[PDB]
Amino acid sequence: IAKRAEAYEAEYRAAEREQIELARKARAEGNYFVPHEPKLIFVVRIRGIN
Amino acid sequence: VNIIKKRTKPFKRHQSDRFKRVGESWRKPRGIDSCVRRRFRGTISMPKIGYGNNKKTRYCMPNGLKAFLVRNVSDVELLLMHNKTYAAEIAGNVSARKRVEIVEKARALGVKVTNAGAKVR
Amino acid sequence: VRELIYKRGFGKVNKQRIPLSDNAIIEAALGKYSILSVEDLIHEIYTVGP
Amino acid sequence: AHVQKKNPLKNKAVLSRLNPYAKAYKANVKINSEKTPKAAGEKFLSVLHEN
RNA sequence: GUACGUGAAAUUGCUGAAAGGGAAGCAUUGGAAAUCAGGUCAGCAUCAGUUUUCGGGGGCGGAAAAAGAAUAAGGGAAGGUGGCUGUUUAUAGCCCUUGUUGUAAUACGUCCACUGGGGACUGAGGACUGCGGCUUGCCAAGGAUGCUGACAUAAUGGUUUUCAAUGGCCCGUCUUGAAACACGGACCAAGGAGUCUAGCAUCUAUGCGAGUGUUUGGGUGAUGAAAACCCAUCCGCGAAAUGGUGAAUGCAGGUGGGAACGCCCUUGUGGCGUGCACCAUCGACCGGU
RNA sequence: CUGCCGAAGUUUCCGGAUAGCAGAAACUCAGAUCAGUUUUAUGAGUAUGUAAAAUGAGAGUUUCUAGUGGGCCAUUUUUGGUAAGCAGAACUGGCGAUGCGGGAUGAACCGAACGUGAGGUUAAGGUGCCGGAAUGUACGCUC
RNA sequence: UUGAGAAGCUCAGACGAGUAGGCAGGCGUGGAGGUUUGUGACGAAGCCUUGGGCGUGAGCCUGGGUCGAACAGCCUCUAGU
Repeated sequence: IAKRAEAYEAEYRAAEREQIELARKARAEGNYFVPHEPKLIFVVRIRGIN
Repeated sequence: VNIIKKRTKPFKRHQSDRFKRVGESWRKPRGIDSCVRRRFRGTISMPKIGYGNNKKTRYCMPNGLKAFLVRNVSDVELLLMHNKTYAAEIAGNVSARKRVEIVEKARALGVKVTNAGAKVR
Repeated sequence: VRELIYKRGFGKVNKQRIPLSDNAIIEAALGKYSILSVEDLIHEIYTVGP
Repeated sequence: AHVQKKNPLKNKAVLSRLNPYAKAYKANVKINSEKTPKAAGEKFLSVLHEN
């Protein structure tokens, strides 16, 4: 479990760094890098049952 | 586990105060327009099972003992093993002579008596 | 995602709202999919795994 | 079992139970070390400061 | 004390206590006064749960903030300064671009399994199990303990009356989508409305079971004999149907699913055998079996 | 006296049955089917109907036995209109069986749906005083 | 570990308006059979009470007073409840 958690956290950091480098290179090149479209959504119900 | 009471007031019947012919004993209002039945603003409360008390402390006196009605000495000996759970309560129709026998025997068994001083003094 | 599962995370076990208080609860209910701990459950939700 | 729910985000002992990895995390890390390479395309700056 | 057992309520007089500025009753929370039961009530600490409120430190992100400052180029001018209304840094300066100081800082966004305080509420459970941490043990790790006080000639918890603040439309009946009308209600006590019986049906229980049902009657019953106990002959319903006749062809028939059981071996699964009830299927036998 | 479950509020045929909604009894079914839902595909006219992934939930029948068969209000489409009202449908909503916060007060407005409590935080509406909460901050308009 | 009134004990989660309707468990009253070595003139029943206690409730128990001859718990039966 410790090794899996270490792998997952390293994956999160690598993905965050990768997205930031990808944006920086496009900005330096003058090009546009679209981010990945989110796969996960969190939905909160704000209105009651009436 | 102290004795906790969810409520101390009784549940008086609606309009029992205005009319003497209407006793204070709780009666479920059957009128389909009874404002108190509908639980409007400021209305008096109605008995609910949620008002029920903790099963562990239910039926227990403030001292933590449950009252057990006792008619003669034989009932007192029945409380030999439950003196930390039960308190003897001498019946109203038990005469003065039997009360002194009940109280004295209860003292020997170490059993609390709820009304030990009645008709005995 | 991590704070929701740690603080407000409850699992449906035997149709019962059992809190995610131990890793064995998640392992017993999601070990068939190799989700052994809370961090594995967080990883599956966050990355939207299979 | 589990008479009371303890929050790992507040109870360190419960977090250690759930995650046998939090003891070695090191959240704060020098990543922008050495020098900061200002990376801003001149084309990008022109369109940004355009109109 | 015959206005005679017990002596309720409505209601009345009296005394006591209290309230009262065009209603009252009531509910909630406490105060006061009176009165009851008779361990109680506090302060702090260390923790657990929920929560609120202040800070500190540090990552990362964006124009890898924008500025800005300091310092080198060039450009432009003004809401024109010194100078002389007009002009171009001089005896004020400003704007634009670039370099530099730079990896500047800061703000904002985000993160810390980073951290320091203040406040409130809660303490369920009740030998030991478990998951963990530090090292047999110890622990903030499957729910509060520890250290003291004070006080019982009172505090707490009540109860009664009353006040304060807040809320509170008269009950039932009827009508309508719904109200409101409208009808009943001066007050109290006592009485006062789904009952017994015959039939039918359902369901449950009980006894027996191809049977079943003693109580028309008889026998019998000394202690209440209208009970209980016993049962000859009949009869009721059922066991045979169909419109006079009147039923295993075929383990009282095969196929599939199926309760339950058995044997197995990839053993679990799945295979094979047996297969109640019940339901679809081919089949019969009597005028339903 | 307390507790639990809990409608219909109306089709479809001649006041009755059928069905619907609610329960009970007895079955089979979890390598299964459902859904007041959305996608995908097919055609056909932004919608339609038909079929086949997402999400959720264990999903099915049989018997038999209660109660119900109204209305009111509102939106939208549409049919006509008329000094102007409105009149006629359809549509699903809200009430109806239901308290509570707010709207000074209220059958139809805004929130919200109910065991007994302690704490925390909000919705709608609010923060001069009555009245709990800023005689707050910033920019205007108005006599 | 004693916690088998198995009709008992224990663990866990969810839920809580409610008319018509459906279902369940309880409180109380007169009388009957059984039972409590039951209560009682040293005071039954009843009544009264700003006494106490129990139950969500129907209701129950008890102190004090008055009172003067009978009454109750439990299990079942019954109803002019």
